[PDB]
This record gives sequence, C-alpha cells and structure tokens, in this order.
Amino acid sequence: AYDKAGTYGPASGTETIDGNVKVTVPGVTLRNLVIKGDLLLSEGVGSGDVTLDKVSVHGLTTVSGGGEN
Amino acid sequence: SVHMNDSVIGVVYVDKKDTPVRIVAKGSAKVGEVIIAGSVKLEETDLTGTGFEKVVLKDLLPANAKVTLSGSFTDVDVAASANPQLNVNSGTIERLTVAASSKDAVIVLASGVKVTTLTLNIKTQIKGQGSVGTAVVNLGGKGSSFESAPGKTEGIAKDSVTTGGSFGGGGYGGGSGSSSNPVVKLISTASNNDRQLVLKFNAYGWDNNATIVLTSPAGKQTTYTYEKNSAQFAVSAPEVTFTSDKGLAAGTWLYSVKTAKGSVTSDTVTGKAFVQGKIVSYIPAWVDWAKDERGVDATKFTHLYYAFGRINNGKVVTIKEDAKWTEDPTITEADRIKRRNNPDESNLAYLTGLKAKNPNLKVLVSIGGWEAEGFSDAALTPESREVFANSALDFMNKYNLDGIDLDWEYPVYGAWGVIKSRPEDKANFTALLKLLREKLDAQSTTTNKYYELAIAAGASKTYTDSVELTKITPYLDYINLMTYDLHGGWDPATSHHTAVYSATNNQLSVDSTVKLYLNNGVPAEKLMVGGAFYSRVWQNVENKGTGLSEKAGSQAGSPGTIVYSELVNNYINKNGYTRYWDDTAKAPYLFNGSTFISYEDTASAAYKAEYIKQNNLAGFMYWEYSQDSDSHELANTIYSRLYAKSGTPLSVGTSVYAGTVTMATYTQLPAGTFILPLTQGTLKPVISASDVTVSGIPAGITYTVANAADHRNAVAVYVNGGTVASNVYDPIDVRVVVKASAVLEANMTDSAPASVTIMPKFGPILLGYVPGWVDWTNSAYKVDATKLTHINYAFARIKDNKVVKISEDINWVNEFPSEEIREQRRNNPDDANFAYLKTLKQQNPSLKVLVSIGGWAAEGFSDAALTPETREELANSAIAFMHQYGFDGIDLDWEYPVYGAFGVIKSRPEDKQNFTALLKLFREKLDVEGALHGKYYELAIASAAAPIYINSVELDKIHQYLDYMSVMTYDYHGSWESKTAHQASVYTSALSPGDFSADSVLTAYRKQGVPASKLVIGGAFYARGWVNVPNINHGLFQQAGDQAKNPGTPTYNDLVKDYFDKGYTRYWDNSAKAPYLYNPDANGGTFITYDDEESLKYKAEYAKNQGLRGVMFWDYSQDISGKLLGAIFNELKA
Ligand code: NA
Repeated sequence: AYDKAGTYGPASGTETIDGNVKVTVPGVTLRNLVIKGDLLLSEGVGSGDVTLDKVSVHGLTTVSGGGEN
Repeated sequence: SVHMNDSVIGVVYVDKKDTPVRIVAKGSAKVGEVIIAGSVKLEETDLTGTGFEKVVLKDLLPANAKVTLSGSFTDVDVAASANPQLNVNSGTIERLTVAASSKDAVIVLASGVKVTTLTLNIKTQIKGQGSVGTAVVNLGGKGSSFESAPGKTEGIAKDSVTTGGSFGGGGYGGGSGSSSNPVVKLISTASNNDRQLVLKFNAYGWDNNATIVLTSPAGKQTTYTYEKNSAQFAVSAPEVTFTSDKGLAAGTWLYSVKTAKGSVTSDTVTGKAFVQGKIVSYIPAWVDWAKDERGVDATKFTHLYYAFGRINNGKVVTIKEDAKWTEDPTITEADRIKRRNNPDESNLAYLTGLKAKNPNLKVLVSIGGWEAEGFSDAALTPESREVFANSALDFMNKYNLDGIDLDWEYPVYGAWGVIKSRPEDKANFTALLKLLREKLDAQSTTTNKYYELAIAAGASKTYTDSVELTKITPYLDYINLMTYDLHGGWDPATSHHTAVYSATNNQLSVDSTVKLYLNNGVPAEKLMVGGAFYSRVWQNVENKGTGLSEKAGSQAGSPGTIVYSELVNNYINKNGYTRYWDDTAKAPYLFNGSTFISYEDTASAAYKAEYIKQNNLAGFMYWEYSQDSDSHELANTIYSRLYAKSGTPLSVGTSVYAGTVTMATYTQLPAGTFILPLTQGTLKPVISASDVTVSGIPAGITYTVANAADHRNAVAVYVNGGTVASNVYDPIDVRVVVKASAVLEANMTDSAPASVTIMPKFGPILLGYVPGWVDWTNSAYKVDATKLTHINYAFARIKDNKVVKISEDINWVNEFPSEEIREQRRNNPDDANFAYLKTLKQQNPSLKVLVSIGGWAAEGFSDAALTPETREELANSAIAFMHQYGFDGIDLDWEYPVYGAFGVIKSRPEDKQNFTALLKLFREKLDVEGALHGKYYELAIASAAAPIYINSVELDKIHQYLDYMSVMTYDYHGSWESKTAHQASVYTSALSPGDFSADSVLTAYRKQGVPASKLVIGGAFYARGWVNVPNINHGLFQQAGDQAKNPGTPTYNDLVKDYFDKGYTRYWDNSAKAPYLYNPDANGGTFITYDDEESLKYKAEYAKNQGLRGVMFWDYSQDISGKLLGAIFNELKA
C-alpha cells in the first residue's frame, strides 16, 4: 500500500489495513488508520510535510525524509 | 515535517540524511523508542498523552549530524562514536547517559531544560544554562565540563569535573544586595541535673540586646533580656547562650528568642526545651481509687499516667468498654462482673483531684498496654487514623488531662500474635503520631495550654527494628523505655528483669537499652528509664550458687510476677528467702534454694536514678504505683534521688522497730535485741561489725550487730546481757550510728546517732494530769494510784514572778462572767487537793506527784526567763512551793516560748535561749534541793507538736536538764480549720500524707537529738470535731461547712452519755490507728476525732516499742469509767 497523493484515509471512522506502507511524497495526510506492519517515509518525502491523524503502527515506523518546517 | 497527531507509533528509526526531519507529537500521541541514525528534531506540542519516551543515538549516526530534543523524555542515550552533539532545547529527561563510545560528546542544555540524572562514561562537554539535578561521573567521564554546575555530583571521578566560567562554578558572584537585619538562628538546648535550661543561638547583628520568654509546663510566662539579665547571658562571636536559674520544673518548656538594634526588631523564633527530672507514675485503672486506703502522695512524682484507655471500633474508650479485658475467660464470672463495672470516671476524677496536693502534676491518658487490640487497624489508613486521633483528643478533653501517651505492644510483630499486626504498622505508627501532634498543636492555638505526646517503647532490638525512631522522635516529648521484663521465666536460666547494668554478655539492662536507643539517634533528653514495682519469678531453679544464672525447670505452677508490697510483707529476708545483690548489675534478687525472684528495691532504684542523672536522661518511669510498700518506699526513694541537692550527699536514715531492752533487777540485764530499719539507704545483705557503732551499752556487757532476721533492711543490735556494775535507776540512752560502709549505695554519709533505750526494772512511766479545779476529796470518782507512776497537778501559776496557787491568777479566775464560776475559782480547792494527793502518796508509796506550773494562757514565763535575777527568783519560789505542798518535782508548761500561742501570753524572740537558761537553773537548784533533802526531785516540761514549737525551743540543749518531756501528741486539728482529720492519731493516715501523728512528732523530736527515753507520748481524754461534714468516707478528710455549731471539746464522759449509739457510728482508720465517729444526721453531718481504748493501747505499744519513757494523758477527770486509763495500764504491763 505505497501512497503518492493528497489526504488519503477514513472520516469519522477508524479503518484497519495491514502490510508494509511507503508514503513516498510531500503533504500526504493519513487518517483514522490502524497499520499492522511497517510504515516507511523514504527520501522522496524530501523537505516537505506528512501529517498522521489518529493513526496506529503495530510494526516499525522509519522516517527517512521530511524537513524542519 | 512529520506530525503524529493523537496517533500511536511503535519503534521509530531515523536515518534522515544531511538536514533534519522535524518529528512532532500532538495531543494523545504515543511513540515507542526513537533510534537515531540521522539528523532529526523531536518535538512534543500540545501533548495530553505521553508521546516520546526512550531515545538512543546509535553508532550509525553520521559525523556532524544535528540531533535535537524538545519534550519530556525517559532514558536518552548517546552511544555514537561520530563526535556526537545532542541539543536539548526544552523540557525534561529522566536519565541521560553518554556512553564510553561517544568520543568528544557535547551536550547542549537550553535554559529551561531539566535533566534529573546525567551519567558520564566519556569526557563530555555540557553547555548551556540548562539544569542537571545529579551528574554521575564514572571513570570514563573524568575531566568533563559543565557551563553551569550540576545540582549534585556523584561517581568515582566527581572531583575531576570543571564548572562555571573561567572564574569557577557560580562565577564572580558579586554583589549583592543590601543585607542588614538582625536574624536569630537556634543552635540547640540542654538541661542538667540541677534543672537549668540552657539556650544556645547564633545572633547575627548582635547589638548587645535580646529578649527571651519562657513558658513553664504549668503555663507561667517568664521574660529575660540582655538589659536586665546579662548575668544569665554569655556572648561570643555569633554564639550567645542563655542560662536560666537552677531548679526549673521538670518537663517541657516553651521558649521564644529575638534580638534588635534600637527599633529594627528581629524575627521572633520559638521552640521546646526539656528540663530533666520527670517521674512518670503509671496508675492502674482497675484499682478503685475513690475507695483506696493505701493512698497516693503525688508530691513524689511529676506525671501520672492512667493505665489504660482502650480501643473499641477504632475509638478511644475507658477500659470497662474493652471486651477483650472484661470478658477474659481465664478469670471468674465474679471477676468479669467487677471488670465490667470498672469505675473509670470516678478514678479519673480522684486522680486529677490530686493536683490540689501537687499543682504541677500532669495527668495523661495512656492508651493501649499489654494485650490491648486495635492499633494496627486504627493506624491503617488516613480516615482510621482520623477517627482515632479525634477520639483520643475527646478522651483527653473529657477528663481534663494534660496529654496523651500511646503504649502499642507492639508494631509489626504484635508481641508475636498477642495482638494483630502488619508490616505497615511501622510507617503507620509514624503517621498516627504525626497526626496527634498536629491536632494537639491545633487545639493549643485556641486554648493556649501546651499538651504532651509520648509513647512507651519496647526494649528489644525487634522493637527498634519495627518503628521509625528518627522519624517519630520529633513528634514526641519523650519515649518511656520499658526497661523491665527483660528476662523472665520464659528463659531457660535465671537473670535480672530490670537491672541497671549488664553484668554478663547476654543480660539486657537499662544500660543496654539506653545505648540501643542513643545509637539510633534518639536524644538522651527524650529518654525515660523504666523501673518496676514487681518481680519476675522462676520456679524449680537448680540449687546452686545464689540461684542467679542457674538453670530452671518447669514453670507450670509459677505466679510469674509477685508485686513489691507482697515481697516486702512475706519474702524479702522472710520465709527462707535470702536477699542477694549483684554488684555489677546493681540489682537485688531473692533465692530460697528453688524459687528465684528478680526485683527492684531501694538500692536498685538509687542506682537507676544515678544512671539517669549521669547520662542526662529525661527521668524515671515506673510500672506501677500501687505495687509499692506501705510507706511508698520506692516512689519516695526515686523522688529523693532525682531531687537531691548537688554538693550534699544523702545521709543514711533510720527508724526504730524494737527500741527497748528492760533490766530484770537493779543490776541484771537480760539478753535483748534492738532493731532499726533504714529509712534511707540499703544495707548489704550481710553487714560487718565495723559498719555500725553502738554507744551506751554498760561496761562489761557484750553485744554484736547484724542484719535483723525477718526484715528487709534493718540493723539488729544483740545485747548479750549480764550484770551491770552498779544499780540502774534510770533509763540508759543507747545510740546507733549506721556507717556509710553499711549500705549498697555508693556515696552516702553516716546516719545520725539513733536513740534506743535500756529501761530500768520498773519499766515505763504512766503519768496522769490531775486537774486542780476538781475537788477530789468530794469527787465520787477517785484517783487510782496503783495504776499511775506519776501525777502532774494542774496548775500553779506565776504572779509577780512568784509561784502561786491558780486562784491567784485573776485572768483565770475571771475568765467567765458567771458569778458562780468566779466564786468557785476564787475558792479553788488547792489545799484540800494537796491533802488528797498526800493520801494517794500513802497507798502507792512509789507514786511521784509533781506540780505543773503554767498551762494554757498562763503568764509570767517570758518575764521570768529574762535575766539571771528573774530566773533565780522564779526558781527559788517554785522550789518553796514544791516543798510547802509536798511535791516530788516540778513540771513547767510554758505555752509557748517565742510565739506566745499567737498573742495569748507575752512573748519575745529571746524566750528560745532563755527557756534553756531557765531549765538549766531549775535543774541546778533541784540538784541542790535533792542533796539537802536526801532525795531526788524531777524536772519535766510539757511540750507541743508543731514545727513552730520545735523551732522556738532548743530541744537538743534542754533534754539534759529534764527527766522527760510530756509531748502533747494531740490537738493536731480542730474547729479552727474547715477540713476534717485526726486530732490525736498515733500514726499518720495513709490518706493524709505529711500529716501529724505521735509517730511523726516524736520522730521529729528525735531528729533534733532528744533521746527516746526523755520522751513521753500523750493521750487525750477529750474529743474535737466538725459539723456540716459531707457523708463521704464517713466524713474523714472531708471539706466541712459552717462551724458555728461545732461541738468544741467534749470529754470522753460526754462521748459516753451523749454520742455513742446516738446516731454516731464508730469508724477506724487502720493506717492511723485512730477512731472517729460520724453521724450524718446531727448538724449537717458531725465528725468526731478522739482517743479510745484501742488507740491508747497502740500509744502505749508505741512507747514500749520505741523506747520511750512512758505515756501521759490529759486528764484524769475526763473518763469516770477508768477504762481509758485501764487500757494504757494493761498494755504497759503486758
Ligand atoms: Na514524552
């Protein structure tokens, strides 16, 4: 489940996935998710943002990109 | 940037290259361990959850990576060889650790940051204004630097770290700023044996002034200033020490101190100091104190603990409400019934009422005791503790007590299952004590009356291990140490239960206990030493040695404990029990070959008191007051020792138990024994000849001295008997000194020479006063001269410095306005009485009849005694009167020298010495008369009981001129006072400590040096009494109302026809050996005090046993039955 978008995820409702995710670009909100398995953030996130609202990561988060602002 | 909003993340790995990722955690977010292998900034913003916790900079971290933290972290670990820098920009880190691998590590702590623990394992540079609470500098951290000093530094390389600028930790630091004010800092307080309070304080801005206010334990405010009182102050640099006067009341003092400099008046500082000398007397709740007849003399102690209040439903109740106690199945149903009705409220009222006799007396409630349940639960929680404490204060307040003591026996171990206990007892006891102290202080802000808080504590190491001594001690005025039951029949071999010192390695003692307590931080000041008024017993002890440290078999029958009074009555040197002393432990014990008894006596009490003074302890506590001897000897010993004047050692004191050996003929002295109990000091169980000196035994009569059989502490002088060289016509005074070497106590001095008597063969005298205002020739009741040895004829009088018949004293003749009485007085039948006395002198040719000159209101002595010339004239005239009317001697009844009976007769200060010169001259003249007339003439006086009398006459200088003193051991109390008491009692009642008796009066004469054989004990054939006397204890020692209808002085004859069996019941004070009458109906209640046949028997017995010359009574006319006289006479013959 390897994202490159916008604000991708559910609304007022929690929603379960699994497997190794790879949010690979700036500005990508992810919301009311619950991720069994890993979260990757890659050098492709660059100098830009990535928000995570009421998320869960049962596996490993790995921040390899993002800037300071 | 990456935002982690109300999210959950686990482990996080950061290998961001080149410039940092910012990672933020918002709201309820939650992050696992962050592992840093690149550039990063953790931030926690608007965080309600926990966010980040553990962070580690790993060896994969690249050179010059930027790593910064903001937030609240747990463990942060710098473990990265690439010259790591950690920036901490805000927040907190519990433990930051710089690993041995992190070469040239730099840690930058921004100004608001707090690292609680920083651990250094490599030389580290710590920068910035951020704070480190403890830097742990291990060897690898040697030479680390801090721009701002850590709060504390630990670890082996502590002393190698550098701090502060180039100035050195904390910097140039200067100034300021405008200091000036006088501040007072308290250093400490101390007491000494003399009961001085010493206050030491550092006074900054010493301007040669300060003001101290002391509050006594009884509430007296008192002020001291450098101005009025620099005599009591001593200044050094900041050091100033205030020193009170000697002899302050024992217990807790409150003080305030402050300095000034003209106007600029310092902060007032306050505290508590403790004055040595407390005596805590435990008093049992299960005695009915209102009915008790053994008495309580609260002058001998400072504190009275009511033992005990109990715990029911987590509150404090009287012991009658404690079912564990009242329903003990081991006693009888009738025993339980007494327990259920235990008179606690009556008791408590009687005991606080003893304040009248000692106004400084504090009374506390002691809560708990052996087998008292409820403490573990009471202390369990903040609300259980609240009910309890409030309850305790209610008890204290309900009975008007002065404080609270707890005796929990014991926290944690519960005395091994006797009571309920738990591990938490230990902190819980601390909290409970804290609370009580809080509440008592709270209440005192309202009442302005200070309240004590104290405990009783176990002597064992188990006990000290179960409580928080250093923690509880600040809440306590003192700890009462239970330095008794140290050993007991539970031990397989005998030892001492309450010894002062440990004589062998496994014997516990007061000293072992006090050393244990001092070794745990408890101050000496706050330690009361315990003593016991009971023994511990072992049965079936092997019959070896002295019984001490010997094996014991079965304790099945054993009483366990025997109270001291019972030991005195039936064991100590009685019934085959030998008294022994352990001179290393300083403790006595008994052994009979099978039973061993360890106990506390007069000697162990003195060693214990001396230990207390020597170690500057708080005082002496004992369990329990009611177990003492009849005389309260243990209580009295304790008081004497702790209140002894520094610089004067105590003298050995004696009394007499057997003071007469009587000649069988003019020259044959039978064998006999004098016995003298010690009143102060304790004989060695076995004395030696050199420990006692006896003088006055006739030449060629041998004697030995030994300890008296069947007495605990008395000398026996065994007179062998034999043939005295010449006839013995008068008594021989025998004097016994008990030397310092006789006693167990260390630094006493010799007793005064005690007087006892060898009586000549006719025995004691029996002297009757015969009133001259009775016409004896015509009186149907006659004088029986076979029952008297002596008569005093009352009276001749003094007119114009000449001795005259009583009809020539116009003051007396006209005393009453009755013209009948005046005529009868003018015609007083003296000549007829003198012919009558002469006929007496035929049917008892050995009778002596003396003329008494003087009596009540009789004038002329002070004038007669004034110069050699007036003495001469009075003496010559008294002698002419003596011969003219056929008298065999002269008695002088001067009532009274110096004080004149408070203005009834003329008096002067000079009467004191002139009385001595008067008697001396009278004895000289009567020697002359005797040597002219072929016979011996007596000279005697009548003398009074009051200390003012004793002080107004030179008793030790006058006895030599006198055949005897007829001491008026009567009129002690009467209508001039409002409270009832015995007017003539032979002993002082147990219920009126310090009161008058024959015993007390005749002892005081002896302590002035008068020989026993020059004393005559006085009986009164009349009564005194009071009206409006409450019907409580049949009127005895009761406050009485208006005395306008007082019965005055009825004679025994009046008693017979008007009082006996007329609504009066006869009672008996057995301790006083005195009768009294009560009639609830007569005049608001009427109480009568008199002598009867029984009391006169005992006066007579007293005379015989004390070696007195005899007995006298006033007067023959007052008992026409002959029974009062017959009682004396039969006992003196017996
Ligand atoms: Na946190």
